[PDB]
Amino acid sequence: GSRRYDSRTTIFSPEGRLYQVEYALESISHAGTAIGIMASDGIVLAAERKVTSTLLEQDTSTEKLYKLNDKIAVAVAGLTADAEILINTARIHAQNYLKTYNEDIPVEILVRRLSDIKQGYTQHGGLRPFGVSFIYAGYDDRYGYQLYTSNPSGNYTGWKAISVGANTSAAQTLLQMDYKDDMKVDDAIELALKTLSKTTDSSALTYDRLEFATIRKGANDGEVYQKIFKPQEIKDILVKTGIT
Amino acid sequence: NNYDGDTVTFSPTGRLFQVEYALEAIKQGSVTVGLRSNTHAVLVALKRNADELSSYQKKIIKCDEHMGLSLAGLAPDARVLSNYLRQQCNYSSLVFNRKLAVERAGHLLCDKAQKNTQSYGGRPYGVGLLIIGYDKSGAHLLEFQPSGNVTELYGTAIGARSQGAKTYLERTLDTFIKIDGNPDELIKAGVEAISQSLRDESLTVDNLSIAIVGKDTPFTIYDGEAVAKYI
Amino acid sequence: TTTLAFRFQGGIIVAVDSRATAGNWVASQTVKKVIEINPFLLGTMAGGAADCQFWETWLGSQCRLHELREKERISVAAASKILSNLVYQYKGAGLSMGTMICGYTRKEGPTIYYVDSDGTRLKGDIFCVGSGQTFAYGVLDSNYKWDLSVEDALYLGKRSILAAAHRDAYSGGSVNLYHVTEDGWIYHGNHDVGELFWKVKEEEGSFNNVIG
Amino acid sequence: DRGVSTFSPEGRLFQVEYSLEAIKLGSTAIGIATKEGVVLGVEKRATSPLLESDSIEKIVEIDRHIGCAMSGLTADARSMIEHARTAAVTHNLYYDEDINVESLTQSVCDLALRFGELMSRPFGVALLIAGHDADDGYQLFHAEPSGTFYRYNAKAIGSGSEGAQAELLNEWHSSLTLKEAELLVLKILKQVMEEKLDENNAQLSCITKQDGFKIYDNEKTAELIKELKEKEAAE
Amino acid sequence: QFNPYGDNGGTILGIAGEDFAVLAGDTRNITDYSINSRYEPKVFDCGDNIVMSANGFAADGDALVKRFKNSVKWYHFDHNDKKLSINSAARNIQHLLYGKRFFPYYVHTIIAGLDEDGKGAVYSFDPVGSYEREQCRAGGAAASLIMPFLDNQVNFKNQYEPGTNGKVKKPLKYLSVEEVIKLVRDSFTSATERHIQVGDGLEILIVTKDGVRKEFYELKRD
Amino acid sequence: GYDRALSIFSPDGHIFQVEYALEAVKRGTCAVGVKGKNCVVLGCERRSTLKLQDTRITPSKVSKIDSHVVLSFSGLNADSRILIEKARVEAQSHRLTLEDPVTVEYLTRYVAGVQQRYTQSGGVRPFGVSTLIAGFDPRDDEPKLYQTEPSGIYSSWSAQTIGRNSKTVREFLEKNYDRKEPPATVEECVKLTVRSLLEVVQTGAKNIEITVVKPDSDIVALSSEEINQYVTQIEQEKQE
Amino acid sequence: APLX
Amino acid sequence: TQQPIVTGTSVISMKYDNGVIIAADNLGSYGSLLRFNGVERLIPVGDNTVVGISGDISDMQHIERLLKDLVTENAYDNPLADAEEALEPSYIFEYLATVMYQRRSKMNPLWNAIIVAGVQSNGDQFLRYVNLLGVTYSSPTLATGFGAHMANPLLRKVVDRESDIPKTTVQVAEEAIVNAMRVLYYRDARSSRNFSLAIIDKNTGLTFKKNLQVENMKWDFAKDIKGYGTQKI
Amino acid sequence: MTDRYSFSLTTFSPSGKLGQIDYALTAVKQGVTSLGIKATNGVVIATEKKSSSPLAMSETLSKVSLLTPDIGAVYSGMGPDYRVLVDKSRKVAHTSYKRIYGEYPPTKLLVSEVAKIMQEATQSGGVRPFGVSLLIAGHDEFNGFSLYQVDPSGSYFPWKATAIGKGSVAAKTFLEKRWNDELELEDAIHIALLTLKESVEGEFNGDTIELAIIGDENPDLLGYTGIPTDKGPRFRKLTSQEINDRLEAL
Ligand SMILES: [Mg+2]
Repeated sequence: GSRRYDSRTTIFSPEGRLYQVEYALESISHAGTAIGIMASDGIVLAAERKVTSTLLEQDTSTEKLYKLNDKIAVAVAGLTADAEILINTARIHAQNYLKTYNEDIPVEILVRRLSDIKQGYTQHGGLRPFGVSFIYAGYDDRYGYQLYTSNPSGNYTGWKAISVGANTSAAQTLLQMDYKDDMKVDDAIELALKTLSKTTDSSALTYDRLEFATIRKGANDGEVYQKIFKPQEIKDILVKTGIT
Repeated sequence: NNYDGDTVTFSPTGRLFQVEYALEAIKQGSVTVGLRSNTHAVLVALKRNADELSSYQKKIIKCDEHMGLSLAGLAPDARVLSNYLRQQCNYSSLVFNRKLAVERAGHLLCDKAQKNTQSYGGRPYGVGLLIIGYDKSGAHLLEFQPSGNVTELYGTAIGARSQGAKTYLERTLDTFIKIDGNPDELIKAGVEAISQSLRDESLTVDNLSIAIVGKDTPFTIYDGEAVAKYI
Repeated sequence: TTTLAFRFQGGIIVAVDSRATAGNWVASQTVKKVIEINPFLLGTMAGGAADCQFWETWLGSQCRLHELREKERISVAAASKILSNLVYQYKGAGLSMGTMICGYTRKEGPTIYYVDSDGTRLKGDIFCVGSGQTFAYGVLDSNYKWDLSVEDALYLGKRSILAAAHRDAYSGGSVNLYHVTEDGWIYHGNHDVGELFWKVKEEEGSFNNVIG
Repeated sequence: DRGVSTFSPEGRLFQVEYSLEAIKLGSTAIGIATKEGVVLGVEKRATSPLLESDSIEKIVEIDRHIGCAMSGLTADARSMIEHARTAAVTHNLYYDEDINVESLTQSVCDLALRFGELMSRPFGVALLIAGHDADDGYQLFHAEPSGTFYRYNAKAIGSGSEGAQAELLNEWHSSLTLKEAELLVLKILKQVMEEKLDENNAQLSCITKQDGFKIYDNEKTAELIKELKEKEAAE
Repeated sequence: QFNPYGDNGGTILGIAGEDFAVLAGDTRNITDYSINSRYEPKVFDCGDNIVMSANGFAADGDALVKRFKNSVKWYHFDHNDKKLSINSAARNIQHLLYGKRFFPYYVHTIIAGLDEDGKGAVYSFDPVGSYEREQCRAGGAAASLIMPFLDNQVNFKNQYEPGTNGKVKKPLKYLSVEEVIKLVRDSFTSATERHIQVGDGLEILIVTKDGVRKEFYELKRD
Repeated sequence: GYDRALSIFSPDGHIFQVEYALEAVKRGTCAVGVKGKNCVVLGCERRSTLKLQDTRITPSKVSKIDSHVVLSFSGLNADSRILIEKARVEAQSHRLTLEDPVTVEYLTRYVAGVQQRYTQSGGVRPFGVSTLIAGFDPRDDEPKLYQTEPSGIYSSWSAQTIGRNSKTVREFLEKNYDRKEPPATVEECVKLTVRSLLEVVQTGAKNIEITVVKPDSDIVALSSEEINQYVTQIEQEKQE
Repeated sequence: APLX
Repeated sequence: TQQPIVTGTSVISMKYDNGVIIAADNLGSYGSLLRFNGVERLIPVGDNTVVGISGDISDMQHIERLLKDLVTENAYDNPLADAEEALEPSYIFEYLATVMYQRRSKMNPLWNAIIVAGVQSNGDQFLRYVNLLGVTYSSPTLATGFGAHMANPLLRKVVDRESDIPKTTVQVAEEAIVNAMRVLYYRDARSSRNFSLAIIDKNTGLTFKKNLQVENMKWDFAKDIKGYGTQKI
Repeated sequence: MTDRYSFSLTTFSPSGKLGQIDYALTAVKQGVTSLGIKATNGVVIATEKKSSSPLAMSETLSKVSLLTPDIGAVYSGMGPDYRVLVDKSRKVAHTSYKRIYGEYPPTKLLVSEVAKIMQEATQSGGVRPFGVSLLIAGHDEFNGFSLYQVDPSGSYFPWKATAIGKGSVAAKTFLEKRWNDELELEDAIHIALLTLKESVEGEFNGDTIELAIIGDENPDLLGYTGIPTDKGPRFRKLTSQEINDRLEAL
């Protein structure tokens, strides 16, 4: 029958690893680097685009940073198409929670359900896993500012600062070096960009190869604002910290 | 060899190896014999044990008042098929008030087995059956193999070394076929037929199994002291 | 039907009549309206004869499986809740049951649960159930004390069913009596109203409404 | 790879044959049938001394008149036991009587070949099923993952089985008392067990018509162990 | 509107002695004011020394009897030819009936045979499977005419020992088969007199440890 | 539905997918459970190739299943969430129908049953997780500690460990745990648990978690200093 | 059916 | 849940010493409109069975098709299809009875009353009835509709019990059946004059007579009936 | 019988590539060149109508398709795969948008839906990825003009101008030289016609070139009058004649 052509996507190696998860992670390691850094007064998301052509429409574009609800955003490393499938699921899940409880979904709860979906693709159904890792950046009134990551295994963990995709080894070493707990947002913005600048496989970091977002309490009094940076706004913040 | 992975694959000479391997479990099975006259039909089966502390596996199953069978090979497969027969005989009674023709029982088993020889994921039945019965056209004996082939006979035998009995019955034909109105003589002939298939063993009282059906005898099974009469 | 069960100083009394009716036709005078589920558990029947009988013997099978799986006798609370959760699934289908689940466990002490086919489940010390419940209540309530001797309790239960058997046209036949203690249930006999009424009238001097 | 329901060229089901190997790796279980009862004894085989051995449950009640011992992949037996208990209690509900031991065993055995591409593989555990009923008296059955079951006067399963079966062949006779049979199960277990038999790493049970299926406490078994050494020493 | 039930009349009666039991029923079958048949049996030998009648709506009665007979067949197939005891039959029939609780068999069922100590047994069922063992039961159309007669003549109800001042009951005692057949025959002739759906013929099945015997008697045909 | 029989038998009578699930447990961080006279302690190693972790929000390794029972594990972390959810749902369902919280044995048997089911169902692989389940039955003061594994087998332990280098710490506990005299107090029991973990762990820094469970739903997680004190106090008795 |  | 539209009235029948007779008129009524006149309501199955049907004609035609398919199915892989394994009247009946009761149990009946008449292979007479409720019964005489009310009393004058069957010849029995058909034409407002009759004899086999007519009718006395009481001319 | 292929046919290899997506892109590489250019007041999409036999009538084979009155698509790769994608794309514009909001979807969202369909062929059981890359040109009220490329993986990107298939590398270079943010639509048509000659071997006329625009509303193409808020389709296919008019002033 058809058994002949079945790759068996959800089995263990003799060492007790999940082949497809490992190979998906290998795929993600060549993706544009994305960084999350958490401050006391906000969060930064920064990500490098997979190497641009001059003719790409860069302002009406989105490849790395997506809005989940008003209090939560994600940074993507991996297959974009795979990520959108999961993003719409997560967006719907947020709305179900709001509809049910009349309260915005706590960040971890959203992160857990997405990670639980991924986990399922590694244990049953014989389908390939999603080739995606997320950095979740969000706020809720239980824990305040939070950073999480999830990967194709459906394992998730929380961070003060983290990177995903390409060159996370170098990037993680650099964040570890310069990160400190009392940090403000504007310091974290600088740290994020300086880290990409040194780990990039490109010659030099320009506005047109980046996506950028903040999540601050920097609206008006005890409420939270997501800012997805326009190209011109990145060009400015790139000058403001002297990388160009 | 490369073509024996499942039943849904023909070999280059047009063979079905899984069906042939199913046929092989029958060959490892303890011997059993069928034979009939015009008034009765008899099953004799040699029962096999695990060791001297164990029971002797039953090889004969009643299907209706007028029908029943003996098995050689995988016993659970006989249980499935005999249970199907019980239902089919039953359905014929409740719906048509009609005792199921032994010939139809034959055709129904053939078609049930065949389905498992043409579809992926299933497997052929691993058991051979000898069906006897008495119906509106007299005494009958059938031979079922899990290839789906069913055959009506005056007599036959299946299992290991069944070729001894099948030869004996082939010569004896003109005698046993005309043992009418005498149950015990037909059984004696059956017990002798099976004896042509024994090696290093002979028929004991908790080793032999006989069944008879015919004109005015419901299908009944004899075991234990009830077969001592025949040793 | 009339059935009752009450808690007291010395455990639980359970008493029931034995009549079944189809309209005004007396179908039987010898129905066993108490079911012995296990040596520490009793169930009483009122409502549909089949409904009660079927689902209460089904209940016994479920209690047996609990103790095989859990190596422990089922609690009265859990046994009663199996029945009540069962009938609640059938709510609206027209099942008709008024039952009491009566028993002792070490963790609970002596316990009675009233369970009916609307899905009502109540723990309590005294219940009377059936077409004759009000008659039974009248006698039972006006003589009930927590401190009744086992002897008095048994009689009061028996006398309360008699009261209902007499006045309620749809109760009668005979009284069946049980006592439930820490050691399990004890049967205290079948008592035909045929002879019990006259015996009680004579000895007690009650039932003066009746031509002696 | 190749189908889970495939026949070998010898005409045997690969998966069934392989499950029989898993059963040989199992801890030893022995049962003896007498006219006074049926004994069931097993080797607990604690994998480490810290593990609390009374929590090892390889003898199991099915109904008051039926008991069960297991050997092999013992986690596979949970659903078989569950089915057995349901089948027994259901039968009593439908028929207001005790279910026959053979009928029970046949019911459990019907589960066995319901695997394919129903469950994904055969069971990796063999069962000794022992009980009493009014028709055929005391009975012992060996239920395999092939769907086959055999009645036995005595039977051993698990790693020590071929040694123990040869021993049971010699010792069993049609007039064993229950007490003789208890000792014998203890004796044969001590022979084939790796570590030294005591009341903590072996366990005994019986089913009699009068008191049904009982698992013996460690105090009672310890005394039958002591009684067994004094019998052997004394000749 | 289609009405899936009908009423075929007739009446049945079961009495149990010490070592025997009888199950009797008239052989008339009717709908409305018409006679369908003067001889259509409704008491059946079901095997294992059990007789059964399911009286009321005949189509339901036949379906039930068929199902129980079949139940006996499979009981043999599944439990090594074991004899189905009367108590086990009764319980099995409860499940057959209650299985149709929400679309019932419109029948009053009676079975008769011998218990496991060889004593005569009669079991009766309501249409949805309530059941109970008794010495005595009439069922069907004339049940209300015959049952109180049986309370009086089989269980000696309202009968006292003469001159004991109504203080000592007539003592209970088993009846001979000869006495029982007399009560059956009188029960049915009386029922025939006063009930229009009862008449034509009477068939009695007697059950002892040697098997099932039948007796037949003419009844008034008006 | 995807149907493939992934857990099947090999010629030697092994189920390789179950055995490889055990390998995944072996690679997992160490977990240990020790039961005192009147408490049970759950200790867990946390692999220290990770700084910049946020410990406030990072999933802790000991999970409350009900308010009187906790579960810890070694193996695949994502797999363990599935078992914990199922266990939590069952705990509430048991209260709803039995009107009593689960016994530790019952809850263990349930989790074990789930694990077994995944070893003979088509289209699914086994759980790459072994669990330690600990607590006190309702209205009982006798402590309970059970272990489950991918195959579905489960059993009771005076003390036990699972995960990487568990054989080293099982070794430790086997010579240091007296069946006759279990750690008579909380203080005593927590110490033995930390000692056994120090055989394998590294620094007792942000490397060890301890959760103590006493009777009647009394569960508390120790924080760094409270653990740190135990680490400090053992090395100072070590130089001898 | 009868009631009780 | 149905209501019959085009309908057939009585089917009458009886046993005699050697066989069975069955008859039914050729009308298909549509309420009070006598809509169709060439309707055959006796359907022979083999040469040993006739099935007579009253009630809804659309359901009768459905049943015809079932019977004709049954014959086909019985011949399949059956070398004794026209001998020992030919369809018996008892087989045909039980099949129909099974269907009738299943359809009533699904609250969607075949709105018919059916009489299966024939001779078994051992020579025994078969006469049995089944209707929309799945009710079945046997009697020496059977009739449906008005036939039950008017034919049965007449036919039972001939065969009143089992023992009367040997004493009844085919001439006597056909006379009774034919007379019963006349009475029904006098008195049933939904009967026709034309009818079919079939005899199944254990020696002569099946004789199927079509286009019979009710004859020798008494109408003359009608002329003497004037008014409704007091009127004279 | 029935589909027993419920497992993925596209899986990760140890290096992390998804083989079937890569191989699908290779099929797109083989495909005939197509391109799109975005002007300030329009978008143009174009491709070569490379005929199978000259007995074939290649007007009956449309490579450039209307999806909505304001959205058009062209492809490179396997034609049959494209045909069923257009069918599915047209339908999903209605079922998941127009039947809900009473208006046609904006370009990015229709593109998003097509991408979803193509992503599912990359992960669902028993299927292979689509062997095509699409270029979708469109207009909507709040986003204006836009151009998207959709790949077998389900990924899409917005472009100022691009090309796909056979001579895409060369054609993309050509377009970098000529493209600026001030192109009026006629200039974009002209550049598209120049870019396309590089990659066409044989005849180069209005019968071998298929070319469509998203530009001004066409009331004359509406089919009715009397609703002044309905102004007509912005999508227009240039005729054989219209193309040849622009080739003489080349
Ligand atoms: Mg009368």
